[PDB]
Amino acid sequence: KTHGLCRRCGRRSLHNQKKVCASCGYPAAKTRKYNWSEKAKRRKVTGTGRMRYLSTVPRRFKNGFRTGVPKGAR
Amino acid sequence: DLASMLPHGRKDAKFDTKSRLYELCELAELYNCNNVLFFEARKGKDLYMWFSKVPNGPTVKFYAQNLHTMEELHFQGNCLKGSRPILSFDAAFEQEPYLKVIKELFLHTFGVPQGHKKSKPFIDHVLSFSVADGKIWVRNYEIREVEKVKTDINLIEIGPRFVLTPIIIQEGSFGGPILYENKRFISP
Amino acid sequence: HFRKHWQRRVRCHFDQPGKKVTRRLARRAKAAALAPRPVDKLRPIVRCPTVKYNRRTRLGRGFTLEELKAAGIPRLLAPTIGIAVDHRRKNLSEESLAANVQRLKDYKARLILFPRK
Amino acid sequence: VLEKTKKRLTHFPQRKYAVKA
Amino acid sequence: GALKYLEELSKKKQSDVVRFLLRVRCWEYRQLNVIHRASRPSRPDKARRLGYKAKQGYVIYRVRVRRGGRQLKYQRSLRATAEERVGRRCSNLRVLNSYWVNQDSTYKYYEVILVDPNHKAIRRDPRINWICNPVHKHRECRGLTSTGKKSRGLNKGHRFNKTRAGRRKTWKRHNTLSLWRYR
Amino acid sequence: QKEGLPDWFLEDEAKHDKPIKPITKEAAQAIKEKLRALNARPIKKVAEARARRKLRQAKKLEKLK
Amino acid sequence: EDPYPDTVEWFTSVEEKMPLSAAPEPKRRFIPSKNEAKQIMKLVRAIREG
Amino acid sequence: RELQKRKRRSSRPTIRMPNRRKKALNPAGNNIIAKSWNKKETLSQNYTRFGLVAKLGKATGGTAPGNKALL
Amino acid sequence: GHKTTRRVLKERPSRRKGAQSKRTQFVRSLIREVAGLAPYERRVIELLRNGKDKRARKFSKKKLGTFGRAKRKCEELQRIIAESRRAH
Amino acid sequence: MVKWPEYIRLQRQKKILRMRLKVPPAIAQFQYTLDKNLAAQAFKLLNKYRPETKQEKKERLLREATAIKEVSKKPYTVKYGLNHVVGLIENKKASLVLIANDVDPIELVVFLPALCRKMGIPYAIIKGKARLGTLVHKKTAAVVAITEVRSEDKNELAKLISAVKEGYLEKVEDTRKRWGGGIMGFKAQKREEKRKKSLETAIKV
Amino acid sequence: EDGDQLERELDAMYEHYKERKASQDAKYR
RNA sequence: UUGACCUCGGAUCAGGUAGGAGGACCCGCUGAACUUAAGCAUAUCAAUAAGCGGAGGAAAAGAAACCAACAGGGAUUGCCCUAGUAACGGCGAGUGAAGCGGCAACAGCUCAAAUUUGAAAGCUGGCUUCGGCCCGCGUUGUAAUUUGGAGAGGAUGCUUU
RNA sequence: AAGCUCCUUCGACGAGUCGAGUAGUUUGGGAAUGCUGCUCAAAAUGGGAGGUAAAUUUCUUCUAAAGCUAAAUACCGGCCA
Ligand SMILES: [Zn+2]
Repeated sequence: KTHGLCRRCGRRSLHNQKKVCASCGYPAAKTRKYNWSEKAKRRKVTGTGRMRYLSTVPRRFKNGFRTGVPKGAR
Repeated sequence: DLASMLPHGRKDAKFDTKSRLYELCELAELYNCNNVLFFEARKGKDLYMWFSKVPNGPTVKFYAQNLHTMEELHFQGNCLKGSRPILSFDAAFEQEPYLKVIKELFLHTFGVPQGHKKSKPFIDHVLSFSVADGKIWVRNYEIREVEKVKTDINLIEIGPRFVLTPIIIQEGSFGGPILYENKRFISP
Repeated sequence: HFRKHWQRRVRCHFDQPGKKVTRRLARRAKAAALAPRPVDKLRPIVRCPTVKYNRRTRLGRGFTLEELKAAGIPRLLAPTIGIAVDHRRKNLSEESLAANVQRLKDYKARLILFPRK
Repeated sequence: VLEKTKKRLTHFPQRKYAVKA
Repeated sequence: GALKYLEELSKKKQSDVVRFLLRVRCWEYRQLNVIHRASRPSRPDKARRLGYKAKQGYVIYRVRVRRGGRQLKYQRSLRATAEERVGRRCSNLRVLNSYWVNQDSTYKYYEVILVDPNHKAIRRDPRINWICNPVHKHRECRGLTSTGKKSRGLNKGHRFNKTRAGRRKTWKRHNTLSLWRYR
Repeated sequence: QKEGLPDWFLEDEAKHDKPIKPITKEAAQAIKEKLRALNARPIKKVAEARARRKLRQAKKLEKLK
Repeated sequence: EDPYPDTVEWFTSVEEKMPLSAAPEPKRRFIPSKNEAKQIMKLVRAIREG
Repeated sequence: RELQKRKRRSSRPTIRMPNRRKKALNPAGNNIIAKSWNKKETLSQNYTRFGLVAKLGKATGGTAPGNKALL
Repeated sequence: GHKTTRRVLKERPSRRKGAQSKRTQFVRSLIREVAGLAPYERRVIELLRNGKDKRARKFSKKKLGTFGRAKRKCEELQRIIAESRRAH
Repeated sequence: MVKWPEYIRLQRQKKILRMRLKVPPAIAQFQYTLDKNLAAQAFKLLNKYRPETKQEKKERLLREATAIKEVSKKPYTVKYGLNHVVGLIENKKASLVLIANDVDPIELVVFLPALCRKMGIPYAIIKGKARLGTLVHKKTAAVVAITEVRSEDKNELAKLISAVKEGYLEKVEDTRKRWGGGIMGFKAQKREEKRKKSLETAIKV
Repeated sequence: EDGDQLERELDAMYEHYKERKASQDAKYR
C-alpha cells in the first residue's frame, strides 16, 4: 500500500516511497501544523493526551518550587 | 520645460540652502555662464525665480505661481526643441524703468543667439510676456500657418503657463543695494 | 466606512468600572509603601506653547536646574525629597523662573523631612 | 550593582517626608 | 589613544594603505569558510565602540553574504542576514552588534560581536548581564539589533509617524473600532 | 597591481571583482551579430528547422485526435 | 603618471616641540601609590586576623 | 478547551490558587501611619485624618466636602 | 506677542560650533599623510597642479554629489599642494 | 601529487604574496628592522628595567605589610601598552620607543613611526612582538617604551639613543618613503614575459 | 630568499587542481 | 639543537548551552485573490488571509540629530477629543494622519572616545583542612574615574558614610 | 570613599555612515513619508530639521550612524476565582 504506520504519531500516514508522514512529517524535527485547519490543530494539541509532567507543574508553583522536607518529619 | 527651450543653457542639481547667494556666482563662473535662472522653493510649496547677470549685473527676484507645465494634455501645440523664438513684449515693458530692466534680462535668458550651433534652423513658436496686473504673464505659442481663402498665422498654446510677480531688483549679482521694492507683495 | 474587516478589530469597554477599581487599588498600594509621602511628585507650572493656548498654564515634567538652585534645593537631593527635575527645559524669561521658585519655597514651608537613619 | 551606582545610593538614598495640609 | 588614529584611518577606505589591506584581506577571507570564527577583530576601534570587551565570553564571527537582490528588494538588510546566520551556528551565544569589514564585488563581509550568557564572567559583570535575561534571545531574528532598528524605522519625528512604536501595532490601533458603554 | 602576481591570486579576483555595469540591448545584439559564424544559417539548415517545426505541431495534433 | 609615487612628508617634516595636551598633571603622578597602600592594608588585616 | 475538558474528566485535584497579590494594600509595621491607618477607609480619607497631602498634582474631579488631601 | 523679561542663558556644552579640539586636527593631518590618497583625489591633484581648477571642481562634484563637498575637498587638496611644495 | 593541508597552503600563499605585492610605504617601512647587534644592546638595557613579575609584586606587598604589622623612590620600569605608549609619545615623555614588526592588524601600528617622527621621539622597529612580550612578562607586546632610567643607566640610554638614530634612522631616511615589494623571481619573470607576448598580436577587450 | 621554489610548488598544485576540476566534465576531456 | 609567539586542529577531555511544544496577545520577514468603483489602467479589499523565523508575563518602544514659532513644550506608552481636519487621489470609487489640549502612569541611566602608569589596581577555573593556594585570560586593555543642558585636574571649606 | 564651591589649567562626543543618482516597494506625505539593492562616496566655528519676500539665504531648535530600563497598554492561550 501507499502509507504505512508512523512511529511518532501512530497513524498509518507514513508514505512508503517518500518516507515522510502525511500527518506530522516524522523525519522533520518539527510537527506539521497549519493555520488553515483549526480542527486539525485541536486534534493533536496539548491536553489531548496524558500530560505526564506538565500536570504536576502548577502544584509546585503554588508552593514556590520549594525544596526540602517538613520540619519534624521522620 | 524652460531648459529645453534654452539651447545655450544647462541644468544644475539641488543647491544648498545654508550657503550664500553669491556662491551662485562662482558656481556659474565654474561653467562659463553669465546668466543664472535660479529656482528657489520654500516649504516645498512656493516657487521663487531669480534672473541675474553672473559677475555684476542686475538681479530680479520673482514669485512664481499658477504653474501649468508641459505634458498637460490640453495644449495641442508643439515646436522645435532649440528653435529661435519670437519674443513678444508688452508696451508696459517700454515705459516703466524697472520693467525695462526685466525686459533686457529676459532677452538675455531667452535670447537663443543667432549663430548658435545647437539651435534649429526654422522658426515656429513665439514666447509672449504680458503685464496685466502687478504681475508678468508668460505664455508660449506655436506659429501655425494656414492657407488664405481666395498665408495667415494662427497661434496654439504649447508650453509652460505661469505668472511672475516682481518682488525686488538689486544691483549686484546676488546682493548690493535694492533698486525696486514691490511694497504690495502678499506672501503665501 | 466599513470597507475593511472591522468585525475582528472591535474593542468593547465592559471593564471600565473594573479597571477603575484596579487603578484605585494601585494608588492605594503606592500609599501603602510610601506611607507618609504623597503618591505623586511636585511638578512645575508651565505655559502652553501654541498661541491658541498661551493664555493658560498647566503642569510641566520637572523643575529646571536654575530655578532649583534659586530655591535653595540641591540637585541630587531634589528627586529624593519628592521633586521632579527636568534637565531639558530652559527658563528664557524671569516670569517662568519666579513662578516656579515661589512654588518650591511654598513646598519647603509645608515639608516635614525626617532624619536619614 | 555598579560601584558608581552604589556610591550615589550611599550618600543620596530616598528619604521619608510628609507635606502638611 | 591608538583608537582615535584608527577611527580616522577607517574613514579613508580608498586610501593606499586601507585599499591595500582590504584587497589582501578580501582574498584571505575568500579562501576561508563562509562563516568562521575570527580570533581577533580586524577593526579593534570599531568593535570597541560597538560594545566589544576583551573578556572571556566575547567572540567574533565573520561572515560573507552574497550581495544583490532577489527586481524585488529585501526589506531587511544584508547586515541583518549576516547576523541571523551567525546566530544559528552559535545557538548558545547572544548577538550584540556587527560591523562592516570588506565588500568585494560578489560578497559582503561583516564581523559579528557575540556574548556568552552562560559564562560566569558575563553573569557577574553588570553592563552586560542584561543580555543574560531571557527577553534578549535572538535579538537579530526580531530586529532588535542596530540594523533592525534602522530597518524598522524606530526614530522620533513627523517623518516616522507610521513606523515608530511598531508599524503593525500602529495600524491595528488606527483600525480598531472602540465602543464605550455610554455612547 | 597585476604585473608580478601569481595566477591563483589573480584568477580569484577576476572571478569575484568584475564591476557591475548595465548592458544595452543594442550592445548585446551587435556582439551576437559580430560573433555570428559564416555557416550559422544556410538555406539548408533553416529549411530543416521549419520542417522539424511543422512535424511537431503535426504530431501534437495527432495526440489530440 | 607614476603608479607608485613616494610619499612627500608634508606634515611630519615640521617638528613641534610641545606636548599635544595642555591638561595639568594629577597629583597622584608625583606621590606614592594610593592603590598600593590599600592593597597593603588589606594584607595587614589578614595578617592580624591570622 | 481540550485541556480544560481533560482536567474535568481527570481524577487529579484542582489546584485552587490563593488570592495572593504582588503589592500590599495597607501600611504595616510599628510606625505612626501603620498604627493609625484604617483599613476600611480610602487613601484620601486616611490622609485627611493625618493632616497630610496625598496628591501634589491638579484635582482631576470633584472631591468630597471634607477632603483635604488633594491640593 | 507678550512682553516678558528676557534672560541670558548659560552656554550649552552640546555646542560644537566653537573652537574645535586641537588634537583631532592633529590626528587628521597625521593620518592623511600616513594613509595616502584615494584614486579620485589623485585625479584632482593632477588637475590642480596642471592649473585646471575648473575641471577639478566639476570632477569632484561628480564624485561627491554636492557643491559644498566639492569646494571643501578642492580646498583641502590645495593645502596639500602648498605644503608639499614647502616640504620639498 | 601530494596535497598539502588547507591551512598550511593558506599561510604559505600569504608568504609569497607578501613579497610579490608592491606594498605602500607606511607598511613597506616595517620591512626594515635593526640588526642583531642593535637588538642585543637595546635588550641589555631593557632587561635591567623589566617590570616585576606576578610573584615578585606579591612578595614586596607582603614584606611591607609584615613590617607595618610589627619612604621609597619612584619605580622605573619599561612602559608597555599601545594606548599607554601613544599617550607618552603625544606628551613627549618617551625617550625611546620600540615597535614590533608583525602586528596582525598592521593598522594598529602603521601610524606609530610617523607619530614618533612628528614628536621628535627616537624610535626603532624590533623583529618580534613575542620578544617584546617576554620583556614585559606577557605573551605579546605591540610596543614598549622607556621614559626615565636610573642615574647609573642615564649614560647607557643616551648612547643607545644615538646608536639607534645613527644606525637605524639614517639608514631608512630614504627607504621609508618608497613602496616595498616587487621581488619577482625567475618563475614570476617568465609569467610576465609570457603575458606580454599573449597581448603582442591581439588584445581582446 | 625570493621564494622561487615555494612559488613553483604552489603554481604546480594550482594547475593540477584546475585540470582535475575541469576533467570531471567528460566533454572537456 | 632547544624555546617562545601566531594561526589552525584532536580528545566519550572539565563545566555548560541550543534545538521541540505553545503561539490568545507580542517582534520581524514574506505575501494574494474574490469583492467595490471607474471607457481602460492605477486604485479598493490590504501594507489583510495563507506561509516562515523569534520572545514574555506582558512584548515592543523609550530618555530628542523631537515638537514647535510659542509668554513656549520636554523619554516612551495608552484613552478622549484633534478629525473624517491637513495631505494624496478622473481632488472618481475613495484613502486618510499629526502638533497643541484633558487625562492614566511616570524614572532614569551604561559605554567608545583619556595614561592607574608611583606599581592589571580586574576576572574564568580547580585543589582545599574553607584559612588559603596555584593554572590561566588579559597590555592588540580587564578594574576605578567621565558620558556634552556634561566633565576632568588642582585649591578650599563645610557636609555625608 | 562622596556632594558641592572657586578657577592666571584642560574639556576627547560613534563612517561604506550621512549625502548625491537610480530601481522596487510603501505612506495622507518627491522638501523622496519610510525601507531596501546597486554606482559614487563626505564634514569639523561640523552635521540634521524647521521658520523666513523681507534682502540673504541672517533666525530657531536638536546632536544620527553604540547600549539598558519598571508603570500606565494587549490578551480567544496557562493556574484559578
Ligand atoms: Zn506521523
